[PDB]
Amino acid sequence: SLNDIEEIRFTARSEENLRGVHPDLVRVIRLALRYSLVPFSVSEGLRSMARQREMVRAGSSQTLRSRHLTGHAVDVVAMPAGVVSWEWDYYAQIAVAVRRAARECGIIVEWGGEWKTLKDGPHFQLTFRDYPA
Ligand SMILES: [Cl-]
Ligand SMILES: [Zn+2]
Repeated sequence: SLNDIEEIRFTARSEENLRGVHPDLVRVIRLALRYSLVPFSVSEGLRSMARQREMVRAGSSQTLRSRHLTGHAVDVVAMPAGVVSWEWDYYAQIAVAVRRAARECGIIVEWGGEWKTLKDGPHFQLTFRDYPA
């Protein structure tokens, strides 16, 4: 399938799941697709209120307030060689690309890999300070 794909990027998959995300975050993530050594897609951009309610009920979020509800966050999924992986180092590499793209765009993007506790690689968001809601 991918033997002749000299540089693997999941552009189309990502752009589809970026629909409805804040345009400034979209711009950063699109640039990060160019820079990342690790292919990735956006597995979740906009999240419904019902999904967030389900997460609160189940205990995977404390609050119904989520940056995903308003367009201010994405969860990425690492796709090395077209295969999903959850291994940390892939997400650290994606975050290098996001950090570069963000800097170039003059936008701070917070990464879940730098949460104070329970670090998790997929999550990126625009800050509440810069992008209130
Ligand atoms: Cl930086
Ligand atoms: Zn997230």
